[PDB]
Amino acid sequence: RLICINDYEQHAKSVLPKSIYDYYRSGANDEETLADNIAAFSRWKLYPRMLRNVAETDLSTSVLGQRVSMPICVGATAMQRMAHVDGELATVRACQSLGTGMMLSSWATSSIEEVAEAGPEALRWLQLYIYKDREVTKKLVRQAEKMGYKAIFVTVDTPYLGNRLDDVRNRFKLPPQLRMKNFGLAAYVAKAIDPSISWEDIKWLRTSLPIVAKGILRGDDAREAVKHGLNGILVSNHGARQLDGVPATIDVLPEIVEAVEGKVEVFLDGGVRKGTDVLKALALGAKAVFVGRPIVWGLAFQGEKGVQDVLEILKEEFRLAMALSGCQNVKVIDKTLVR
Ligand SMILES: Cc1cc2nc3c(=O)[nH]c(=O)nc-3n(C[C@H](O)[C@H](O)[C@H](O)COP(=O)(O)O)c2cc1C
Repeated sequence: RLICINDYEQHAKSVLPKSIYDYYRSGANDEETLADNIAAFSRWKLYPRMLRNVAETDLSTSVLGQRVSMPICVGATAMQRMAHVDGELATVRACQSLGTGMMLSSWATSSIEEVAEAGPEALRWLQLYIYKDREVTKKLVRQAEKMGYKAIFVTVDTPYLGNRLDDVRNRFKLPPQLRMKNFGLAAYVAKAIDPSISWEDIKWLRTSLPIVAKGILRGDDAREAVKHGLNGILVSNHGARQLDGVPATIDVLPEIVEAVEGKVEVFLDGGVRKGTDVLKALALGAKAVFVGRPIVWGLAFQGEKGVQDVLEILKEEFRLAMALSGCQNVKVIDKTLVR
């Protein structure tokens, strides 16, 4: 049945309620960046090397000094219990099985402690939104710290929610038996999230956990994050759900890698569906990629097992792409592989 990520999305459309599928699928406004996140990867062509000996392809790498089994990690996607009853518990168990990391949404349908309990041995990080209530915000960080999360991904591209048209048409809401368990979405954001935050707030947040700035699209902003003692950059346009008409993340990734001059790790999300997508981002300088929507589609198919399958498909696609490209490990993936 389901042999590639696209298949999982098709299945999901077939089993999910419309307002839920649309919430997860949608981009902002006319969805130009949504389409481009995908299309851009196709414009970067691969130049494989032959005869390199690829008999035992090692996908292992590290993320902020924590080993992972592959440079493909789960990105924050809110409210996963809308997709499968088990939601984030399923996701973290799948990550534990695979040996990769999970970035937990601040707006998760399961709490920080809950997810830690379901995936003790999993590498886990907290995506943080800066709430107008800074005591709320601080408590989220302190609970992450206590419950063994290894980094904070602070989202910096959402002072307001992007305008996702289908959510407006559908009057998007949580299903009744569900809540954001650590405590319509546009209005939520307007009420709860602080549109005033600045670089001064980044200074405030600089916990001893590593901090990654999530949502950077400009080299000058990347340099500023370095200057503020952050420990990484997640090149992200928020799944094309915030400002429409920004470039594809794979197209802005070279500027940002350049700008940071190797001082922090650079990650990418947005449009990763295939193992060659992973290869291209590593070639251009990313240490690892995050996948958002594919994980929700995995949940929609079969909860933990579905997410494990989506990650295993990506792992195998990436292995094959590495092998056919002449790469026996992630350290040998270089910029001559792409043009
Ligand atoms: C349904 C959905 C929910 C998301 N929820 C969050 C969130 O709660 N916090 C956050 O920082 N980013 C969130 N994102 C953005 C993702 O972390 C990520 O940047 C995006 O999904 C990556 O693109 P992809 O879906 O093409 O893989 C969400 C994205 C989607 C599609």
